[PDB]
This record gives sequence, structure tokens and C-alpha cells, in this order.
Amino acid sequence: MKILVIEDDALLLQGLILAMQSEGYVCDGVSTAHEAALSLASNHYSLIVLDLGLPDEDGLHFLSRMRREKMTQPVLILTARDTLEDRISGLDTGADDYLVKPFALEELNARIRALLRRHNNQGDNEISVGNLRLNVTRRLVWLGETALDLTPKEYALLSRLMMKAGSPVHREILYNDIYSGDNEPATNTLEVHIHNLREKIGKSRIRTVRGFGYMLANN
Amino acid sequence: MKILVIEDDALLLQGLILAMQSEGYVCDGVSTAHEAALSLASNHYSLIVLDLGLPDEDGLHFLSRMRREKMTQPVLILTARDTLEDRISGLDTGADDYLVKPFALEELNARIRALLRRHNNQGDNEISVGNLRLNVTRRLVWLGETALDLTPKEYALLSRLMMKAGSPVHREILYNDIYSGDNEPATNTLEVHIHNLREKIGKSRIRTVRGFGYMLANN
DNA sequence: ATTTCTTAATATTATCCTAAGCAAGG
DNA sequence: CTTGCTTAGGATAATATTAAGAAATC
Ligand code: BEF
Ligand code: BEF
Ligand SMILES: [Mg+2]
Ligand SMILES: [Mg+2]
Repeated sequence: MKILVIEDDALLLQGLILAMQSEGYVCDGVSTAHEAALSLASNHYSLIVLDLGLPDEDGLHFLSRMRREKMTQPVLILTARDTLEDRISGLDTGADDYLVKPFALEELNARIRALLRRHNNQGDNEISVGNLRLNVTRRLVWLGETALDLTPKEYALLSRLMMKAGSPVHREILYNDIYSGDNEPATNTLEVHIHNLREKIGKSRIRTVRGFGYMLANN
Repeated sequence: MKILVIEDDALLLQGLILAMQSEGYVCDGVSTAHEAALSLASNHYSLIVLDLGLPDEDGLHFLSRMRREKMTQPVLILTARDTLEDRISGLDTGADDYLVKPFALEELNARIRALLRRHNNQGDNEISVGNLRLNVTRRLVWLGETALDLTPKEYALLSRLMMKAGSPVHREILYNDIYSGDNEPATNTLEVHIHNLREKIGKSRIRTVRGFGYMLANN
């Protein structure tokens, strides 16, 4: 990923850039709030490091702005201010960790590591075949791109046939996918709800499997 | 927004629990790894807090199993084991922060407030859906120009609804979000309380999704 | 001494099922 | 001639809506 580092001390700033590289992050770094602003506006950064002791504009105000400016990225603070209130206020200004100087480098490498692992998979499990985009995580389906009203039975069938889409699903799989245990119905609802899915205005992407079951369209 | 607090020092444990409540979270404190684990199975937690010094099993061991079983929950260790080898080893295991004992409950409130600012929504408050301004730190919701008089459960429910806004939030979520452990109510609590949020002007901004929980709408 | 929560007992649907006839697969 | 399709008022289980008397909370 791409880290940006921010340090008023030059010897330090280089030491960091180089360290962040030893670990293998593509890394830029700067000694000015202004330049930090220009580089943020320039590139994409997965993580920021900071100092509150910036010479041009105070770091806290820069963070205040950065998120006020609706740039939301993880921001680690690495600072000389170990005052309790400083930890507090920083952490409350949108700062996702606070590391006091003097510090050990392997710690900073770990805190950054953890911050990034959390940042890393925010990914939503998704399945889209055709117009349909099924969101396993959001429980949102889209005949692309529009809302799909789905009763729980409808959604269960759609996602079972979406997950297996294109290779015919056997009838018993779909039946059980709907009513658990004592809930088992006597007649003709598999067909009723398959009918309803087909009636979504999405033009029958279900092909009927003659022997047993039903299948979904592919391309 | 219901925390689990895991500790084996009694006095401290009750204190933490009562403190977490004191901020407006809801909490289940436990004394050990098995209790913790079973408590993971049953309920749904916004954040957990961990101790390594448990008599049961070592907090880390549990964190390895937890996070290896793909429990994506944000952990925050807090322990009496301060060595740098300890914190790096803890973080890599791993936890989304670590804080050493002793400490000010205020640093803990700050790091947690932050950690959740990260997890649930991205970056910073305020989450704003439609005209509603929801500020995580200030505990206040605003409808357009004005504010709302929101009961605690009202604020928490609307909070979890705006966090996930645009997506239907399952019932069990809002439930576990409101009620801590022993305080689980037996009747109608959801629908009534939601009926009150709804009756607070802005209806209908909450779509009931049958078979599921309730969704918020931004368009 | 207000304010906020929980309990029922209520009233209102949304979603599933009831078959029973009509389409075809084969 | 067996297997899937379509048709709805009508049963079911889910949420809505109350109003009052518990708890909290001041
Ligand atoms: F002066 Be900075 F906080 F390192
Ligand atoms: F005793 Be525990 F590790 F704080
Ligand atoms: Mg400085
Ligand atoms: Mg301990």
C-alpha cells in the first residue's frame, strides 16, 4: 500500500520513509502541512503518519481539516506530546492510534500493520450474474440498477441459485433451502415462489430443470 | 454498540463494566475465556476488550482462535503485561490496539471511541443521512435545522440504523445492540421503540423488512 | 416527579399456502 | 400422463399500534 509520512525533523522523516520501505510499503514523506496537503490531493494513501509539532500549521488542525475536508483514511499520530489530554484529544480528532515519541520502530511497524489489516478487507461478499447484483453482506439485490423487493423465501432461493448459478440446482436443495424442519409444506409453493421470482420483471432468467429443480441464466 | 469486557480481576471488572455503561454503551463483563467464548456465540458485539492474564486460558490463545475462526470483531487488549515483546506479539496476533495497565479510564474511553469511529462508519462523525446529523461523540441527533429529544434506546437504535443506512439491519443486531446480558426483555420491545423513533418526525424513513430487521433510506 | 421502558392485548398486513385447472415436456 | 405454471381469496405468522402501570431518573 501507499503510506504518507509527516515530520518536521528531517533526520527523523528520512529514517521513517526508509523504514516504511524496509517493510515494503510504497512511501512518500514531507515536512510541511502545505506540502502534505498537496501530496494528499495528488496521490492515494492507505495510511498517514503524523506529528503535532509541524512548523507551518499545527498537526491537530491539519487533521481537524483533513477529515473536515472529508478525507477519511487511517491516521497514526507519532508525537512528542505525551500529555494525557494530547493522547485523548488526538484520538478524538479522528486519529486511529497515538504513539508517543520516544518510541521503538518495531512497535510502530506493528501498530501500522494492525491498522492496515483492519483497513484492508472491508470488502463485501458479492455475486452478480446478469443485471442482477446480489449482495450477500448488505442483503440488497439489484436488477441493474434498481431495487428488488424480496420476501425471505424469495431472497433465499435467489441467493442459493445465484451462488450455484448456471449449473442446475437439484430440487431437494432448494426445498430445504426454504423450510427448516417441522415447517415443511405439503403442496406447490416451490413452483409458486419460483413463479414469483420469474415475475420480478427480470424476464425469467430461471430455466426450468425438467427432471428435478431449477437453474439460473449465465450470459 | 454493546461491548464485551473480559477480565479476571474482580474489582476492576465490575468497575470497567460500570464505566462502559457510564459512557452509554451496553456491556457484558465476563471473568474468563470459556465465558467469553460462549458469550461470543450467543450475542453480537460492536467491540470486545481483552486481558491476557486470565486463569482459564491465555487471552492471546483465545484471540488466535477467535480471529482464526474468522471472527472479524475489533479487539482491544488491555493488559498488565507491558514488555515491548508483549505488545508487538499481541498486536500481530492480533488486536486492533493494545493499552497497558495501569491507565486512565479516559484513555480507554478515547481509544475505544476512536476504534469504533473506525469500524462501524468510516473516518469521522457526523454520519449524515438525508437531513439527519448524527454525532457519535456528542450523543446527539439532529433532524434538519433542529435537534431531537431522543431517549437512550432511541438514540442507540437510530445510531445503528444510520451506521448501516441504506442497508437493512437484522433484528438480532438492534436487539443485542440495546440489551445487555441479564437485561434481555421478553416482549414487543423492538417494534414499540422503533414505532417511537418513527413517530419522532421523519416518518417514514424506516422501512420494515419482514423476516429481517429494519432499514433506513437516504434517497 | 418527570421521563423513559416494558407489558399485553390490539389491530393491520406481507408473505405463504391452499388447489385446481391449464401447458407442455417427453 | 407426468411434471411444471399460473391463478388468488384466505390461513399464518410478523410487525403495528395502542394505553397503562413499572422502573428508572431527577
Ligand atoms: F515535535 Be514533534 F511532536 F516530534
Ligand atoms: F492480569 Be491481566 F494480564 F491484566
Ligand atoms: Mg515536530
Ligand atoms: Mg488478569
